[PDB]
Amino acid sequence: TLSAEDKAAVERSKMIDRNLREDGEKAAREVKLLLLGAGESGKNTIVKQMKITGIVETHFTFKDLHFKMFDVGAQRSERKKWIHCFEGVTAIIFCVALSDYDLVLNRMHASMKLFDSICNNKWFTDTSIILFLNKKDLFEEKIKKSPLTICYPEYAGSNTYEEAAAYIQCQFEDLNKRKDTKEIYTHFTCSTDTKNVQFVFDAVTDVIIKNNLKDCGLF
Amino acid sequence: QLVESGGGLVQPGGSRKLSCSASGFAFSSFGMHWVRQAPEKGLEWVAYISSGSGTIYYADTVKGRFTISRDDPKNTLFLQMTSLRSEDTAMYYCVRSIYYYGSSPFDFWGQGTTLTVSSSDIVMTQATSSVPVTPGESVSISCRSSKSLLHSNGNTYLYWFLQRPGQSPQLLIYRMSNLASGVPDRFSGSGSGTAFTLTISRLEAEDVGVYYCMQHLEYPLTFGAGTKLE
Amino acid sequence: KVVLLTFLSTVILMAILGNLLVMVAVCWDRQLRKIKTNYFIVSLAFADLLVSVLVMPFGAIELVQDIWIYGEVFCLVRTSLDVLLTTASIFHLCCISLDRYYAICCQPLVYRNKMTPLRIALMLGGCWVIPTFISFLPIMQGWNNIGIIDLIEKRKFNQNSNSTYCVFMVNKPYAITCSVVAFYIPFLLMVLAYYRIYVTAKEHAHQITKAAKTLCIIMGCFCLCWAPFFVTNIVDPFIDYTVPGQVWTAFLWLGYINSGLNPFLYAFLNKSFRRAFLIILCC
Amino acid sequence: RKLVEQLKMEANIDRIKVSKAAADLMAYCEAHAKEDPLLTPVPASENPFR
Amino acid sequence: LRQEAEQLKNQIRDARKACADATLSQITNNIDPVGRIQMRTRRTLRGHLAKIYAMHWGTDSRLLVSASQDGKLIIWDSYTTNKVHAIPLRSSWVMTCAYAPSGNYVACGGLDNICSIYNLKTREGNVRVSRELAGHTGYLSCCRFLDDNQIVTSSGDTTCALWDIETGQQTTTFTGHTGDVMSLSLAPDTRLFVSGACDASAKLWDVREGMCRQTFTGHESDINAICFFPNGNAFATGSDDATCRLFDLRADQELMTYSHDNIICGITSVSFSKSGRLLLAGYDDFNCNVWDALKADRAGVLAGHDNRVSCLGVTDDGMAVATGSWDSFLKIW
Ligand SMILES: NCCc1c[nH]c2ccc(O)cc12
Repeated sequence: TLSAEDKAAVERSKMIDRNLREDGEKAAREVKLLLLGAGESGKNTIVKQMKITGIVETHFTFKDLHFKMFDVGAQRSERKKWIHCFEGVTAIIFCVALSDYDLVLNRMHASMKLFDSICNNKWFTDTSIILFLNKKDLFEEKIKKSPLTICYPEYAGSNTYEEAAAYIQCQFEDLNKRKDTKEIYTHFTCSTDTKNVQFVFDAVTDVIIKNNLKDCGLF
Repeated sequence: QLVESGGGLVQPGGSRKLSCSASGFAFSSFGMHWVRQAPEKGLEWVAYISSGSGTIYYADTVKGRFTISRDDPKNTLFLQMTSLRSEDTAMYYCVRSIYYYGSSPFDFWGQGTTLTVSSSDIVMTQATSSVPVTPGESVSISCRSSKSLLHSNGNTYLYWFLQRPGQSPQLLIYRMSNLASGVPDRFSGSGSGTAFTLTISRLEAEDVGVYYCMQHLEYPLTFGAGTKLE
Repeated sequence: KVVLLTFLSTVILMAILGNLLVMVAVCWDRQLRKIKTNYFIVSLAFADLLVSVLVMPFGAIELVQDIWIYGEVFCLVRTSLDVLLTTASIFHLCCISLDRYYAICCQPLVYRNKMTPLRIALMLGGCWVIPTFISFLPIMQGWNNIGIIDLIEKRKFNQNSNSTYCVFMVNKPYAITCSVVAFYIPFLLMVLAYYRIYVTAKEHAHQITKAAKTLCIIMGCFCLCWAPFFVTNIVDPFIDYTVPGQVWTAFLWLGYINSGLNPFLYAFLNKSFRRAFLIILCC
Repeated sequence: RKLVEQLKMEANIDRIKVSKAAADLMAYCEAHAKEDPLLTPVPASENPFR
Repeated sequence: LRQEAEQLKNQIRDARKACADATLSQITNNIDPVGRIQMRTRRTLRGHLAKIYAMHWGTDSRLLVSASQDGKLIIWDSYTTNKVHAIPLRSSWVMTCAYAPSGNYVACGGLDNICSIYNLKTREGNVRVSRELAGHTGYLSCCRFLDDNQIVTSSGDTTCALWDIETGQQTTTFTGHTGDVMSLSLAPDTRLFVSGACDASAKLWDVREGMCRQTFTGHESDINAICFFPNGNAFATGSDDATCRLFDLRADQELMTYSHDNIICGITSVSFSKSGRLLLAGYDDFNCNVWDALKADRAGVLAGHDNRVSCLGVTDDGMAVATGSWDSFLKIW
């Protein structure tokens, strides 16, 4: 039979269990997002805009839903040894700069390689990806005097923005080798105060609803 | 630190409200005990309340009469007294406690509050009521109990306390082998079941006082008669 | 002819095998055991297996021997067990629909955690206790026979039949109350829940078909299985019990096949459950 | 730049024959085999886990 | 001054080949084999929600600490399955934890490069950060205590550092690894420690001298786990190649390779029994394997996990083995 001190220890353990359960209940209510992109892809711009030497955590809420983002760019270390920590993220936010198609690290090719390596990763088969095309205005300004062919040899079209950006996004989406299991929510980063977070919220709500439907077997 | 308040003269059969304020520590995680000392006798357990108010116990001599409650948000502990009797004349202590592996319960004792009214427990004995001592001499104190305090898990549930003149008791040794934090290495403790002793090496200033033994195998908590060193 | 008897036996064999496969698949696959919703399917398939091994073989005996050798008490026990298990299966379907509704519309973010043991226990215990109050308490006391005792007495030993046979005639109050409790209220609840599911799926696919097909298949199966029996049950007390016995048996069995179909609708058509099915098949 | 010095330092260290290392390793393993409760299970009384 | 390195490496290889008179398998061919070692889960510890990545045993062999992505460290009483403390971490991305030899302090860290030292014996009762060591450019990989004041750490910067807690600054910065350092192990005497990195090499370091004494190779991929023999003369390493390798410092040569044709998964944790006969390595195929360090033959399988065996530890007395997994559960065998 337990002694008085043992009974007190058991009571303390049960109180700790209750506190842990409450904290977990709080933890499950808030979405987890992973932010990725090249060094100059504009991660700072988007993270600063949405906010109404290691991992950086940003907390914000939109329409009564808790959002937190994990910025892993500062980690100049091999990815495969720590990327698995983010297996439970609801979605991955990916930033690519359109203006980098004529800047040498070919940075567009590097971004495409990173996208291929992250989206096809075995740890992210089921997680969706939200893709942001940054600096659309600069691409508008510079495309008309610099043909896209300098980056993509097999391009077949005019230099106007409306189809150049379409070809870029198509190339980004075509890299998905698991189209059946995951989807690529592409969007263009226009200067704003609410539209970016609105799109992110729409994407995350749609993704969670699809995940629930799949779990229940209806999808 | 802990400071008590709410004492004073009370007529028999009335009600008085005692309270004390905790500060400087996580009062929420710590258990609380109330211990009272008669004007010319030893310590006696009164009541106990666990963390989160999940467990409350009272001594048979105050069952029903006394009520103990907690309020974490203001870090205050409460004790309600009703229908006072002459036997209740005593000065009360607040005692701090935490229970976990390696913990040291009854570590801190409050300054105490004085209340004056107009006028199957484990028995422990300390026959050596008083001992004359000289500075620099090594002295030993003995204790005895009815029920063996050596639980099947290997822990011997006995505590040693020292009360200096005009000062609150201080935890000295807990579980018969562990010195409390801040206790000089001079003190030591050892003993088999149903028999325990405490030794002091080269006794020196501010060591004179009454040494109290306490058992914690099962409630109610019983204190000894005390051993006075002079 | 023997052709029908073998058809029954085939149905019972298929239903028992499917239910047992579902049981073993859920018990074996740890990946299924960790999901709260999967427990409901386990109870549904267990109720279906009970229907399979305690009901349809007795009906196979009834349609051939034409003599209730087991006596009056065992006929009452048979009716009570059949009603209890049927209503249990119906309630299991309804509670699965409500669980899907809750998960997909109310608290999608914290659905898994909010499934505390208490709530799932409440639902599951309801699925088995609510049927008792309609299957055993009123049937055993004979409350369904008051007001129609003459008809039951005539039918039991009609001039047309010298051999005894089981009859489960139901009176106005029991008929209406039990039918409403067992089929109509659950059917309305399922319809509303699945309509809201479809509305949510259509709305949140917007902001820029498979669920439609699944829900249509499930609801069509449920209706084709159970709707005729209950409409026949409600109408007959108003038309002086004139439906022929053959139609009654056909509808009662049409309800029976629902037990063998449920494993396909709710277990075989789930992407997670087919993994356990394949694992069991490979063994 | 500084790799050559590290290699030079590592080259000069003394090394013993693998046979001596194996013999010492086996001797140490055998000597403490009597006091390993995982190598040889202990009765329930001595085991703190019951 | 850029060509002689290969010649020196060839000389080192020749010297290492000269001492290869015999292999451990040939010498140990005559020993009594251990036999099947069946182990059963005596306790299973629950209370963690997210993945568990690290655990360590206290010197008392009764209290253990475990880290998870809940952002909380739980001090476990193995004997009674009770929880002693619940430390809320500042950053939830923890990857390593350690228990001080005196039991007064607990350390942890991960993708957040700061290493936090927690004081358990606080007069106020609640646990609080004693210090927050910083200076590593990359993520923190492993942490181990030398005493109440000195802690050795490894990170993705390809460097291992010795920290003086009292002053809160690096006392030494071990450098030389070409890849991310994955694990650390302290020798019984605390004089030396050995680190494994993604460069498929294991290096032996001197805590007081501050330079690499020896480097070992033979793995074809990243070394994810490493541990000393309790005598301090040899150490084992685990890699993604499903191969455990035993290295001796005095011989400076690889001794045995513990692998089986049916094993293709990587290795995440490695530990030794007190006598050293039993080698326990946590594989990624949902179970842990028991290897005889002297026979190289498999002796048992501790298959009781569902997601991934992430951490593994043996009590200092050898009484029980603690295995953590991404199930959020800890099992004591
Ligand atoms: N064989 C199905 C018996 C049954 C189930 N529910 C019922 C409701 C009313 C009724 O008359 C009969 C029933």
